Amino acid sequence: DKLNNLVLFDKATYDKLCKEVPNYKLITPAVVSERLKIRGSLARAALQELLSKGLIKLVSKHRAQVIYTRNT
Amino acid sequence: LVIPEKFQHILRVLNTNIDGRRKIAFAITAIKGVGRRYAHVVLRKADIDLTKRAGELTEDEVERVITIMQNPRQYKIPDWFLNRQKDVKDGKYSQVLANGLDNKLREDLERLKKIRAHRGLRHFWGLRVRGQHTKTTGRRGRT
Amino acid sequence: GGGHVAQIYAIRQSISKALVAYYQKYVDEASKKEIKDILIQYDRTLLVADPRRCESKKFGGPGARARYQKSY
Amino acid sequence: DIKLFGKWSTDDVQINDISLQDYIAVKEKYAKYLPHSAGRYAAKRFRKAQCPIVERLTNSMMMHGRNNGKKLMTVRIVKHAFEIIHLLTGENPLQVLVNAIINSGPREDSTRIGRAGTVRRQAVDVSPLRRVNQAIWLLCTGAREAAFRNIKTIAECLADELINAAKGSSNSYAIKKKDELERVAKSNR
Amino acid sequence: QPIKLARVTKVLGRTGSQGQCTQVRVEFMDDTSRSIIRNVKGPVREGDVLTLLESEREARRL
RNA sequence: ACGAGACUCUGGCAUGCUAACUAGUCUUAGAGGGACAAGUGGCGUUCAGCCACCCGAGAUUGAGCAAUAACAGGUCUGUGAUGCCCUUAGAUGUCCGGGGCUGCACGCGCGCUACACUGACUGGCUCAGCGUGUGCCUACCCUACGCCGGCAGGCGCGGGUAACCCGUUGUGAUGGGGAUCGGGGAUUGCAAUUAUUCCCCAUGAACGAGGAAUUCCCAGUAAGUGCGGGUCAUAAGCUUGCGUUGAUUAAGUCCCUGCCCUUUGUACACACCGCCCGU
Repeated sequence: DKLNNLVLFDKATYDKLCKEVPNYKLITPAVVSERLKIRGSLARAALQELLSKGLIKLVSKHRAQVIYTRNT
Repeated sequence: LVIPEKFQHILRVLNTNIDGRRKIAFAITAIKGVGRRYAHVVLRKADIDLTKRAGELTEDEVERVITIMQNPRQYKIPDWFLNRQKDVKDGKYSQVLANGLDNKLREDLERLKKIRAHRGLRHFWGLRVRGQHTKTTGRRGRT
Repeated sequence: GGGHVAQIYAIRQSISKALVAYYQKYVDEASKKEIKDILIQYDRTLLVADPRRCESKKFGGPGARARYQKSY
Repeated sequence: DIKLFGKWSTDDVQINDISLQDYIAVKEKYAKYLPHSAGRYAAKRFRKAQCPIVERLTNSMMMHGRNNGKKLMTVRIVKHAFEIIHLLTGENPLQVLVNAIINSGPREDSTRIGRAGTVRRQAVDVSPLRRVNQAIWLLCTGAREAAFRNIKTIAECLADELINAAKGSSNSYAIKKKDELERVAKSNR
Repeated sequence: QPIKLARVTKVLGRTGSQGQCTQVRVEFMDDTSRSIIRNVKGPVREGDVLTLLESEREARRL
């Protein structure tokens, strides 16, 4: 009974869902997976891409809960 | 980590008719000869990693593994990864396909039925061919 | 040693005991009392090992206490 | 430099009263930097009660026959997402920490009557420790049923565990079940 | 329904067709100190402290 | 005066001791020490003793042995241990020999088995067994490299009378635990199928706490696991032990079953599965 969520990468729809996560109080992949009802691995890839942008730093790796933070 | 592929709601591999509900690439039970350690060996021999995103995985990998399964004997790869080996009527491992057909050939009971043997009717009634004890344990097989 | 509870916590007993002996021998005893009191007042399990050990399989039963099912 | 853990400290958290330490008691050797103190809690009665509240909450979740008592699970869970939330919060979890469970707690339970009859139960209370810990055990069952056949999993409810842990107000679910049973049994007072 | 802190003086024992309830006796601390009795479930140690959230619950004896 | 305790064995403990060219006093095993309700509180003609708490490795700590009379309980199929009533030559001696009982509409009794980021592989850091092992018999003992498909291994190859060798033995039927059953070289046991012998293809089985009646169990319990002996051809699915993982519940009562240090009733004494009355 999995839900149907728009995962299509488009010109318009793609750049509206990549800028909704930081608009919440408690923002973590587990919280987004229980609340917004999308795989936590998508949030993991999102914060990995945020790391690739060079605005945060990795600390540890885990198949469930990753650790990327900032100190500035 | 962005792919230009589109989400496909119709995808067909081997002309089966099954529901698409869970994830892919290890729910391939509908595909009979790909998976587990053989597929892992082939993929590691193909030099591909897990850098991309999961969930949205296409069928190029399974097609390549099937194609390399088409002609496995040339490279002297250990040929203990195929279902029916050293079978009657062919000393070479011939290919077949389609659903509703592997299950029948998993039990080649025609010749043993012909020879008027007890093992044919051991297989036929769905009962125990090697002799699993069934009088206090082993009541499953029909439930 | 195999076993985290075994070799770990053995490392802490070892550091505490070696430090205590070294301080007792090389400098004095009052400083030893202060530092050892601090360390073994952090926790007690340093100097005490668990006495629990697997007990003998007993009579007419699969284990040390369980018994084969009795039929009437 | 007698600060508890690496981020709290005992020199300022005071209640100016020496009788309300039935839930948080950090003044002696019993304080733990990590609850993995090993040991047994069934050798003799009142020794399960003499467990620290933190260790009882983290261990008592051991149930089924496959995760039974494997302390590595409890310690890994209490380390994971704890290391994360401490830096990602910045503020104090103290509010919810305290104000859901540690006075969600009920105030009575029920016991058997006479020599026969299983249609009602006479209302008694306990000194709040046993009642609170029975509520905690049912809350462990509730966290299971919120993970067991559900969405929110184990080792990601550290907010809920801190809620179950700290001190003094009412927001729970299994505890309001306990309070419904409270009222049912108290209908005999 | 006042929360009153009382001290345990004597613990009686268990009651039930198989044993399911425990009797104790408690003396108040600041309510014109006197002694009453009450039943209770679960571990209640030697000379521990009870919280009488209500000052009327009496347990029938025998 | 027996029985109970004491007593023997058994685990638990040394900034101690008697010493080893297989460990470096950790392993092995000592003429020995250590706990005793001992110290302190609280209950106890303030007695015997009970609870609690520091301290302590350990604070009702596994088992063994275990009172007359007993029972027509089992054993004469363990025994030139045993008194003779008494059949048959198809001696209940022998000889890789020969049907079964490995049936499945079950008549019953022990047995084989865990629900998901816990269950299972990446093989990416030094693990434990308690114990067994080869000529009075006797011909059968435990085991390390090569032919190499992917390892026990079809043949050589050495060590071990053993601390010396084996051996430091994403929200639930999907990927997750197997319903019959087939190939690879098979350990060499005449026969195994009328019981000895490996894992890989993922072919899909009520795939997430169970008629009446229910047996066992209170801490290294139970349960999950494997491993070694007895049986023996490394024959176990049995049993007897051993470790590894490991603890939710109760530190109670006499309600069910049963027991015991009392009084009481009896027409029972073959003793309540008794006795006994009525056409």
